[PDB]
Amino acid sequence: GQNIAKQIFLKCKQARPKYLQNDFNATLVQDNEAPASYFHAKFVNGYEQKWYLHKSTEEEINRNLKYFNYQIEMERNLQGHDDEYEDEETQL
Amino acid sequence: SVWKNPTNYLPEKAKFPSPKEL
Amino acid sequence: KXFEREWQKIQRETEDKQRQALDAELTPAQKKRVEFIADAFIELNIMEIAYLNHTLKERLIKTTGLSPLKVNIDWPSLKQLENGSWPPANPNWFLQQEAIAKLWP
Amino acid sequence: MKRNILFIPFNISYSYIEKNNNTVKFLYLYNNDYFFSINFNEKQSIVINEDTNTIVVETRNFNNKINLFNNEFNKFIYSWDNFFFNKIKFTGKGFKWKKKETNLFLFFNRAHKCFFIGNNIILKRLSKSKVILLKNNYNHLIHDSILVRTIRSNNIFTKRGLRFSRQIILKKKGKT
Amino acid sequence: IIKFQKFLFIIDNKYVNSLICDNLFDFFFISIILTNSLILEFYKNIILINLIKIN
Repeated sequence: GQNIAKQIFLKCKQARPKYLQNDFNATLVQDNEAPASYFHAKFVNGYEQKWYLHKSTEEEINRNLKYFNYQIEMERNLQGHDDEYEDEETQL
Repeated sequence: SVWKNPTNYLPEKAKFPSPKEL
Repeated sequence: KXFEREWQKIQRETEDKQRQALDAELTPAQKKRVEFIADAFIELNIMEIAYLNHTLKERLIKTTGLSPLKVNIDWPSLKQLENGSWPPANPNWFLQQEAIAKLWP
Repeated sequence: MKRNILFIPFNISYSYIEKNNNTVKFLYLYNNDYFFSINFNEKQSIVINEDTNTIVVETRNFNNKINLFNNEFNKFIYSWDNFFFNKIKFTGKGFKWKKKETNLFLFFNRAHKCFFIGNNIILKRLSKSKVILLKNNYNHLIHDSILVRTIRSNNIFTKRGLRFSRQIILKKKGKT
Repeated sequence: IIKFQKFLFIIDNKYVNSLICDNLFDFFFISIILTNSLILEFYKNIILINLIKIN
Protein backbone atom coordinates (compact mmCIF):
# COMPACT_ATOMS: atom_id res chain seq x y z
CA GLY A 1 0.00 0.00 0.00
CA GLN A 2 2.99 2.33 -0.07
CA ASN A 3 4.23 1.84 -3.60
CA ILE A 4 0.78 1.93 -5.17
CA ALA A 5 0.42 5.42 -3.74
CA LYS A 6 3.91 6.36 -4.89
CA GLN A 7 2.95 5.81 -8.50
CA ILE A 8 -0.35 7.71 -8.28
CA PHE A 9 1.39 10.78 -6.92
CA LEU A 10 3.57 10.85 -10.01
CA LYS A 11 0.64 10.54 -12.40
CA CYS A 12 -0.92 13.50 -10.59
CA LYS A 13 2.15 15.72 -11.15
CA GLN A 14 4.37 13.95 -13.67
CA ALA A 15 1.35 13.91 -15.98
CA ARG A 16 0.27 16.76 -18.24
CA PRO A 17 -1.59 19.85 -16.90
CA LYS A 18 -3.84 20.37 -19.92
CA TYR A 19 -5.90 17.33 -18.98
CA LEU A 20 -6.15 18.46 -15.34
CA GLN A 21 -7.95 21.33 -13.68
CA ASN A 22 -6.14 24.58 -12.99
CA ASP A 23 -6.50 24.36 -9.19
CA PHE A 24 -5.19 20.80 -8.96
CA ASN A 25 -2.86 20.33 -5.99
CA ALA A 26 -1.65 16.88 -4.99
CA THR A 27 0.23 16.24 -1.78
CA LEU A 28 1.84 13.46 0.18
CA VAL A 29 1.89 12.87 3.92
CA GLN A 30 3.27 10.14 6.16
CA ASP A 31 0.52 9.26 8.65
CA ASN A 32 1.64 6.56 11.05
CA GLU A 33 -1.72 6.80 12.83
CA ALA A 34 -3.80 5.62 9.88
CA PRO A 35 -5.06 2.05 9.65
CA ALA A 36 -3.86 1.73 6.07
CA SER A 37 -2.34 3.93 3.40
CA TYR A 38 -5.06 5.89 1.61
CA PHE A 39 -5.85 7.87 -1.53
CA HIS A 40 -8.32 10.61 -0.68
CA ALA A 41 -9.77 12.59 -3.55
CA LYS A 42 -12.14 15.43 -4.29
CA PHE A 43 -14.07 16.06 -7.49
CA VAL A 44 -15.63 19.16 -9.01
CA ASN A 45 -19.34 18.89 -8.34
CA GLY A 46 -19.07 17.85 -4.67
CA TYR A 47 -17.97 14.24 -4.66
CA GLU A 48 -15.39 13.01 -2.17
CA GLN A 49 -13.99 9.59 -1.31
CA LYS A 50 -11.14 7.60 0.17
CA TRP A 51 -9.61 4.33 -0.99
CA TYR A 52 -7.29 2.34 1.23
CA LEU A 53 -4.48 0.56 -0.56
CA HIS A 54 -3.12 -2.31 1.55
CA LYS A 55 -5.10 -4.82 -0.53
CA SER A 56 -6.06 -3.25 -3.86
CA THR A 57 -4.36 -2.70 -7.22
CA GLU A 58 -3.90 0.23 -9.54
CA GLU A 59 -6.48 -1.23 -11.95
CA GLU A 60 -9.29 -1.68 -9.43
CA ILE A 61 -8.88 2.02 -8.62
CA ASN A 62 -9.24 3.33 -12.15
CA ARG A 63 -12.67 1.81 -12.74
CA ASN A 64 -13.86 3.61 -9.62
CA LEU A 65 -12.54 6.84 -11.11
CA LYS A 66 -14.42 6.07 -14.31
CA TYR A 67 -17.55 5.40 -12.26
CA PHE A 68 -17.29 9.05 -11.16
CA ASN A 69 -15.89 10.66 -14.29
CA TYR A 70 -18.57 9.04 -16.44
CA GLN A 71 -21.26 10.62 -14.29
CA ILE A 72 -19.83 14.12 -13.90
CA GLU A 73 -20.23 14.42 -17.65
CA MET A 74 -23.89 13.49 -17.24
CA GLU A 75 -24.11 16.22 -14.60
CA ARG A 76 -22.14 18.99 -16.27
CA ASN A 77 -23.44 18.49 -19.80
CA LEU A 78 -26.94 19.05 -18.44
CA GLN A 79 -25.66 22.35 -17.07
CA GLY A 80 -24.46 23.22 -20.59
CA HIS A 81 -20.73 22.79 -20.01
CA ASP A 82 -18.55 21.49 -22.84
CA ASP A 83 -15.99 19.41 -20.95
CA GLU A 84 -14.77 17.84 -24.21
CA TYR A 85 -11.61 18.30 -26.22
CA GLU A 86 -11.01 19.47 -29.74
CA ASP A 87 -10.62 16.80 -32.38
CA GLU A 88 -7.18 18.06 -33.45
CA GLU A 89 -5.40 17.24 -30.19
CA THR A 90 -4.39 13.63 -30.89
CA GLN A 91 -4.47 11.81 -34.19
CA LEU A 92 -3.81 8.11 -34.54
CA SER B 1 3.59 -2.92 16.42
CA VAL B 2 3.65 -4.57 12.98
CA TRP B 3 1.32 -4.70 9.99
CA LYS B 4 -1.98 -6.21 11.07
CA ASN B 5 -4.88 -5.77 8.70
CA PRO B 6 -7.63 -3.52 10.10
CA THR B 7 -11.17 -4.63 10.89
CA ASN B 8 -13.56 -1.64 10.98
CA TYR B 9 -12.24 1.24 8.91
CA LEU B 10 -14.49 1.64 5.90
CA PRO B 11 -15.69 5.21 5.21
CA GLU B 12 -19.01 6.31 3.85
CA LYS B 13 -19.42 5.76 0.13
CA ALA B 14 -20.95 8.62 -1.79
CA LYS B 15 -24.53 8.13 -2.90
CA PHE B 16 -25.46 9.45 -6.30
CA PRO B 17 -28.74 11.09 -7.28
CA SER B 18 -31.46 8.84 -8.57
CA PRO B 19 -33.27 9.54 -11.85
CA LYS B 20 -36.45 10.39 -9.95
CA GLU B 21 -34.53 13.01 -7.99
CA LEU B 22 -33.04 14.32 -11.23
CA LYS C 1 30.62 -20.45 27.82
CA UNK C 2 27.41 -22.44 27.46
CA PHE C 3 25.55 -19.14 27.49
CA GLU C 4 27.10 -17.69 24.33
CA ARG C 5 26.18 -20.81 22.36
CA GLU C 6 22.58 -20.81 23.61
CA TRP C 7 22.18 -17.07 23.02
CA GLN C 8 22.96 -17.14 19.31
CA LYS C 9 19.93 -19.34 18.64
CA ILE C 10 17.45 -16.96 20.19
CA GLN C 11 18.59 -13.86 18.32
CA ARG C 12 18.41 -15.82 15.05
CA GLU C 13 15.02 -17.34 15.86
CA THR C 14 13.79 -13.77 16.54
CA GLU C 15 15.28 -12.14 13.44
CA ASP C 16 12.03 -10.63 12.17
CA LYS C 17 12.85 -7.85 9.74
CA GLN C 18 9.30 -6.48 9.69
CA ARG C 19 9.20 -2.73 10.05
CA GLN C 20 8.02 -1.68 13.49
CA ALA C 21 6.56 1.17 15.49
CA LEU C 22 7.92 1.44 19.01
CA ASP C 23 4.89 0.68 21.17
CA ALA C 24 3.88 -1.07 24.37
CA GLU C 25 3.27 -4.29 22.46
CA LEU C 26 5.93 -6.79 21.54
CA THR C 27 6.01 -9.86 19.35
CA PRO C 28 5.97 -13.36 20.85
CA ALA C 29 9.35 -13.71 19.15
CA GLN C 30 10.86 -10.81 21.10
CA LYS C 31 9.51 -12.25 24.34
CA LYS C 32 11.55 -15.44 23.90
CA ARG C 33 14.57 -13.17 23.78
CA VAL C 34 13.65 -11.19 26.89
CA GLU C 35 12.63 -14.28 28.84
CA PHE C 36 15.99 -15.93 28.20
CA ILE C 37 17.78 -12.90 29.63
CA ALA C 38 15.73 -12.86 32.83
CA ASP C 39 16.29 -16.58 33.34
CA ALA C 40 20.01 -15.76 33.42
CA PHE C 41 19.77 -12.61 35.57
CA ILE C 42 17.69 -14.22 38.32
CA GLU C 43 20.00 -17.16 39.05
CA LEU C 44 23.11 -15.27 40.09
CA ASN C 45 24.73 -14.87 43.51
CA ILE C 46 24.89 -11.40 44.99
CA MET C 47 28.64 -11.17 44.39
CA GLU C 48 27.66 -11.20 40.69
CA ILE C 49 24.90 -8.56 40.80
CA ALA C 50 27.61 -6.39 42.30
CA TYR C 51 29.84 -7.15 39.33
CA LEU C 52 27.25 -6.66 36.59
CA ASN C 53 26.49 -3.17 37.87
CA HIS C 54 30.23 -2.53 37.53
CA THR C 55 30.35 -3.97 34.00
CA LEU C 56 27.66 -1.71 32.57
CA LYS C 57 29.37 1.53 33.49
CA GLU C 58 32.47 0.15 31.79
CA ARG C 59 30.37 -0.75 28.72
CA LEU C 60 28.08 2.28 28.56
CA ILE C 61 30.83 4.89 28.49
CA LYS C 62 32.45 3.01 25.61
CA THR C 63 29.19 3.30 23.61
CA THR C 64 30.39 1.93 20.30
CA GLY C 65 27.21 2.85 18.46
CA LEU C 66 24.75 5.58 17.55
CA SER C 67 20.99 5.33 17.84
CA PRO C 68 18.14 7.30 19.45
CA LEU C 69 16.93 3.94 20.79
CA LYS C 70 19.95 2.01 22.06
CA VAL C 71 23.11 3.23 23.80
CA ASN C 72 24.34 6.41 22.17
CA ILE C 73 27.28 8.79 22.22
CA ASP C 74 24.82 11.69 22.18
CA TRP C 75 23.01 10.12 25.14
CA PRO C 76 23.29 12.97 27.67
CA SER C 77 23.77 11.30 31.05
CA LEU C 78 26.93 9.29 30.30
CA LYS C 79 29.46 11.58 31.98
CA GLN C 80 28.12 11.07 35.50
CA LEU C 81 28.74 7.32 35.26
CA GLU C 82 32.46 7.69 35.95
CA ASN C 83 31.71 9.28 39.32
CA GLY C 84 28.91 7.19 40.82
CA SER C 85 28.55 3.44 40.35
CA TRP C 86 26.30 2.18 43.18
CA PRO C 87 23.92 4.26 45.34
CA PRO C 88 25.30 2.24 48.28
CA ALA C 89 28.59 4.01 47.50
CA ASN C 90 27.20 7.47 48.22
CA PRO C 91 27.02 7.76 52.04
CA ASN C 92 24.51 10.57 51.55
CA TRP C 93 22.23 7.94 50.02
CA PHE C 94 22.30 6.13 53.37
CA LEU C 95 20.95 9.29 55.01
CA GLN C 96 17.97 9.62 52.67
CA GLN C 97 16.23 6.35 53.42
CA GLU C 98 16.60 6.47 57.20
CA ALA C 99 15.53 10.10 56.95
CA ILE C 100 12.60 9.06 54.76
CA ALA C 101 12.03 6.03 56.99
CA LYS C 102 10.90 8.38 59.78
CA LEU C 103 8.86 10.64 57.45
CA TRP C 104 6.28 7.99 56.47
CA PRO C 105 4.03 9.00 59.39
CA MET D 1 -3.34 -15.04 -16.69
CA LYS D 2 -6.01 -12.51 -17.50
CA ARG D 3 -7.80 -11.94 -14.19
CA ASN D 4 -11.07 -10.31 -15.16
CA ILE D 5 -12.61 -7.70 -12.91
CA LEU D 6 -16.26 -7.30 -11.92
CA PHE D 7 -17.28 -3.84 -10.83
CA ILE D 8 -20.13 -3.30 -8.41
CA PRO D 9 -21.68 0.15 -7.85
CA PHE D 10 -22.07 1.69 -4.43
CA ASN D 11 -25.87 1.57 -4.20
CA ILE D 12 -25.69 -2.22 -4.40
CA SER D 13 -24.97 -4.57 -1.51
CA TYR D 14 -24.08 -8.21 -1.96
CA SER D 15 -23.50 -11.52 -0.22
CA TYR D 16 -21.68 -14.76 -0.99
CA ILE D 17 -23.00 -18.20 -0.12
CA GLU D 18 -21.74 -21.77 -0.10
CA LYS D 19 -22.86 -25.21 0.99
CA ASN D 20 -21.47 -27.26 3.81
CA ASN D 21 -20.62 -29.67 1.00
CA ASN D 22 -18.58 -26.87 -0.66
CA THR D 23 -19.54 -28.25 -4.10
CA VAL D 24 -21.75 -25.22 -4.90
CA LYS D 25 -20.88 -21.53 -4.80
CA PHE D 26 -23.11 -18.61 -5.65
CA LEU D 27 -23.51 -14.91 -5.12
CA TYR D 28 -26.42 -12.61 -4.40
CA LEU D 29 -26.93 -8.95 -5.27
CA TYR D 30 -29.67 -7.05 -3.50
CA ASN D 31 -30.96 -3.48 -3.76
CA ASN D 32 -34.03 -1.61 -2.51
CA ASP D 33 -35.88 -2.56 -5.71
CA TYR D 34 -34.20 -5.55 -7.37
CA PHE D 35 -32.34 -8.75 -6.54
CA PHE D 36 -30.11 -10.93 -8.68
CA SER D 37 -27.97 -14.05 -8.27
CA ILE D 38 -25.42 -15.98 -10.31
CA ASN D 39 -23.13 -18.92 -9.54
CA PHE D 40 -19.50 -19.83 -10.08
CA ASN D 41 -18.19 -23.19 -11.21
CA GLU D 42 -15.80 -25.25 -9.12
CA LYS D 43 -13.08 -24.08 -11.54
CA GLN D 44 -13.65 -20.34 -11.06
CA SER D 45 -11.85 -18.87 -8.06
CA ILE D 46 -12.80 -15.49 -6.69
CA VAL D 47 -11.46 -12.52 -4.73
CA ILE D 48 -13.45 -9.65 -3.22
CA ASN D 49 -12.69 -6.13 -2.02
CA GLU D 50 -15.05 -3.90 -0.10
CA ASP D 51 -12.40 -1.22 -0.58
CA THR D 52 -13.34 -0.93 -4.27
CA ASN D 53 -16.53 -2.97 -4.78
CA THR D 54 -14.56 -4.99 -7.32
CA ILE D 55 -14.33 -8.76 -7.70
CA VAL D 56 -11.54 -10.69 -9.41
CA VAL D 57 -11.87 -13.96 -11.31
CA GLU D 58 -9.56 -16.72 -12.44
CA THR D 59 -10.80 -19.45 -14.78
CA ARG D 60 -9.17 -22.86 -14.91
CA ASN D 61 -11.65 -23.63 -17.72
CA PHE D 62 -10.03 -21.06 -20.05
CA ASN D 63 -13.33 -19.98 -21.56
CA ASN D 64 -12.99 -16.82 -23.64
CA LYS D 65 -16.67 -15.92 -23.37
CA ILE D 66 -16.11 -14.42 -19.91
CA ASN D 67 -14.92 -11.16 -21.45
CA LEU D 68 -18.51 -10.70 -22.69
CA PHE D 69 -19.94 -12.03 -19.43
CA ASN D 70 -18.34 -9.01 -17.77
CA ASN D 71 -19.83 -6.25 -19.92
CA GLU D 72 -23.32 -7.68 -19.52
CA PHE D 73 -22.90 -8.14 -15.77
CA ASN D 74 -21.27 -4.75 -15.28
CA LYS D 75 -23.73 -2.74 -17.33
CA PHE D 76 -26.76 -4.69 -16.13
CA ILE D 77 -26.10 -3.47 -12.58
CA TYR D 78 -25.27 0.12 -13.45
CA SER D 79 -28.54 -0.08 -15.32
CA TRP D 80 -30.22 0.17 -11.88
CA ASP D 81 -30.88 3.75 -10.75
CA ASN D 82 -28.49 5.26 -13.31
CA PHE D 83 -28.77 6.39 -16.92
CA PHE D 84 -26.53 6.09 -19.90
CA PHE D 85 -26.03 9.29 -21.87
CA ASN D 86 -24.99 10.59 -25.27
CA LYS D 87 -24.81 13.92 -27.06
CA ILE D 88 -25.37 14.94 -30.69
CA LYS D 89 -24.32 18.05 -32.60
CA PHE D 90 -24.35 19.66 -36.00
CA THR D 91 -22.59 22.42 -37.91
CA GLY D 92 -24.04 23.97 -41.04
CA LYS D 93 -25.95 26.80 -42.65
CA GLY D 94 -29.41 25.65 -43.67
CA PHE D 95 -29.73 23.25 -40.75
CA LYS D 96 -31.96 23.32 -37.70
CA TRP D 97 -34.32 21.26 -35.62
CA LYS D 98 -37.36 21.66 -33.42
CA LYS D 99 -38.12 19.72 -30.25
CA LYS D 100 -41.56 18.90 -28.85
CA GLU D 101 -41.93 16.26 -26.14
CA THR D 102 -39.48 13.56 -27.26
CA ASN D 103 -40.46 14.21 -30.89
CA LEU D 104 -37.54 15.80 -32.72
CA PHE D 105 -38.12 17.53 -36.06
CA LEU D 106 -35.17 17.57 -38.45
CA PHE D 107 -34.70 19.81 -41.49
CA PHE D 108 -31.40 18.96 -43.24
CA ASN D 109 -31.86 19.75 -46.95
CA ARG D 110 -34.18 16.86 -47.74
CA ALA D 111 -37.48 16.86 -49.59
CA HIS D 112 -39.09 14.32 -47.27
CA LYS D 113 -40.12 14.44 -43.64
CA CYS D 114 -37.53 13.45 -41.03
CA PHE D 115 -39.37 12.98 -37.75
CA PHE D 116 -37.63 11.24 -34.86
CA ILE D 117 -39.89 9.69 -32.24
CA GLY D 118 -38.58 8.22 -29.01
CA ASN D 119 -40.23 5.29 -27.27
CA ASN D 120 -39.16 5.35 -23.62
CA ILE D 121 -36.21 7.73 -23.83
CA ILE D 122 -35.40 11.17 -22.52
CA LEU D 123 -34.45 14.02 -24.82
CA LYS D 124 -33.64 17.50 -23.58
CA ARG D 125 -32.35 20.37 -25.68
CA LEU D 126 -29.44 22.45 -24.44
CA SER D 127 -28.86 24.61 -27.51
CA LYS D 128 -29.72 24.84 -31.17
CA SER D 129 -26.68 22.73 -32.12
CA LYS D 130 -26.83 20.22 -29.30
CA VAL D 131 -29.16 17.63 -27.81
CA ILE D 132 -28.72 14.88 -25.22
CA LEU D 133 -30.37 11.49 -25.11
CA LEU D 134 -30.73 9.47 -21.92
CA LYS D 135 -31.85 5.91 -21.33
CA ASN D 136 -31.05 3.00 -19.07
CA ASN D 137 -30.08 0.53 -21.82
CA TYR D 138 -27.00 1.31 -23.88
CA ASN D 139 -28.00 -0.86 -26.82
CA HIS D 140 -31.31 0.87 -27.51
CA LEU D 141 -29.61 4.25 -27.21
CA ILE D 142 -27.19 3.74 -30.08
CA HIS D 143 -29.99 2.47 -32.29
CA ASP D 144 -31.85 5.61 -31.20
CA SER D 145 -28.89 7.97 -31.61
CA ILE D 146 -27.57 6.67 -34.90
CA LEU D 147 -30.83 7.12 -36.80
CA VAL D 148 -30.30 10.84 -36.28
CA ARG D 149 -26.77 10.43 -37.61
CA THR D 150 -27.76 8.67 -40.83
CA ILE D 151 -29.69 11.70 -42.09
CA ARG D 152 -26.47 13.66 -42.51
CA SER D 153 -23.03 12.64 -41.30
CA ASN D 154 -19.65 14.30 -41.40
CA ASN D 155 -18.32 15.07 -44.83
CA ILE D 156 -14.77 13.81 -45.12
CA PHE D 157 -13.85 17.19 -46.66
CA THR D 158 -15.49 19.52 -44.15
CA LYS D 159 -16.76 18.91 -40.64
CA ARG D 160 -20.22 20.07 -41.69
CA GLY D 161 -23.15 17.87 -40.80
CA LEU D 162 -24.09 16.01 -37.65
CA ARG D 163 -21.86 14.02 -35.36
CA PHE D 164 -21.64 12.55 -31.91
CA SER D 165 -19.80 14.59 -29.32
CA ARG D 166 -17.17 11.85 -28.87
CA GLN D 167 -16.12 10.12 -32.07
CA ILE D 168 -13.35 9.46 -34.55
CA ILE D 169 -13.70 12.13 -37.23
CA LEU D 170 -12.12 11.88 -40.67
CA LYS D 171 -10.88 14.82 -42.71
CA LYS D 172 -9.53 15.22 -46.22
CA LYS D 173 -8.29 18.30 -48.02
CA GLY D 174 -10.37 19.96 -50.70
CA LYS D 175 -10.23 23.13 -52.80
CA THR D 176 -6.94 24.50 -51.50
CA ILE E 1 15.98 20.00 -4.92
CA ILE E 2 13.05 21.36 -6.86
CA LYS E 3 11.69 17.98 -8.07
CA PHE E 4 12.18 15.51 -5.24
CA GLN E 5 9.72 14.61 -2.50
CA LYS E 6 9.98 12.52 0.61
CA PHE E 7 8.44 9.08 0.93
CA LEU E 8 9.05 7.89 4.49
CA PHE E 9 11.34 8.21 7.51
CA ILE E 10 12.54 5.19 9.49
CA ILE E 11 15.44 4.46 11.79
CA ASP E 12 17.87 1.63 11.06
CA ASN E 13 15.42 0.71 8.25
CA LYS E 14 13.03 -0.85 10.81
CA TYR E 15 11.86 1.62 13.50
CA VAL E 16 9.49 4.45 12.67
CA ASN E 17 9.50 6.29 16.00
CA SER E 18 12.07 6.83 18.72
CA LEU E 19 11.19 7.87 22.24
CA ILE E 20 13.74 10.17 23.86
CA CYS E 21 14.72 9.26 27.42
CA ASP E 22 17.00 11.50 29.48
CA ASN E 23 17.63 8.89 32.17
CA LEU E 24 19.34 5.54 32.78
CA PHE E 25 17.19 4.18 35.61
CA ASP E 26 15.94 1.42 33.31
CA PHE E 27 19.25 -0.41 32.97
CA PHE E 28 20.32 -0.68 36.60
CA PHE E 29 16.79 -1.15 38.01
CA ILE E 30 17.08 -4.94 37.82
CA SER E 31 20.54 -4.74 39.34
CA ILE E 32 19.44 -2.74 42.39
CA ILE E 33 16.21 -4.44 43.50
CA LEU E 34 17.85 -7.86 43.45
CA THR E 35 20.20 -6.64 46.18
CA ASN E 36 17.45 -4.94 48.20
CA SER E 37 15.24 -8.04 47.76
CA LEU E 38 17.81 -10.69 48.65
CA ILE E 39 19.42 -8.84 51.55
CA LEU E 40 16.08 -8.84 53.38
CA GLU E 41 15.91 -12.62 53.05
CA PHE E 42 19.20 -12.81 54.90
CA TYR E 43 17.80 -10.43 57.50
CA LYS E 44 14.78 -12.75 57.86
CA ASN E 45 16.76 -16.01 57.64
CA ILE E 46 19.72 -15.20 59.88
CA ILE E 47 17.18 -14.60 62.66
CA LEU E 48 15.70 -18.08 62.22
CA ILE E 49 19.23 -19.44 62.71
CA ASN E 50 19.78 -17.70 66.05
CA LEU E 51 16.32 -18.63 67.34
CA ILE E 52 17.21 -22.32 67.06
CA LYS E 53 20.07 -21.77 69.49
CA ILE E 54 18.10 -19.36 71.66
CA ASN E 55 15.02 -21.60 71.79
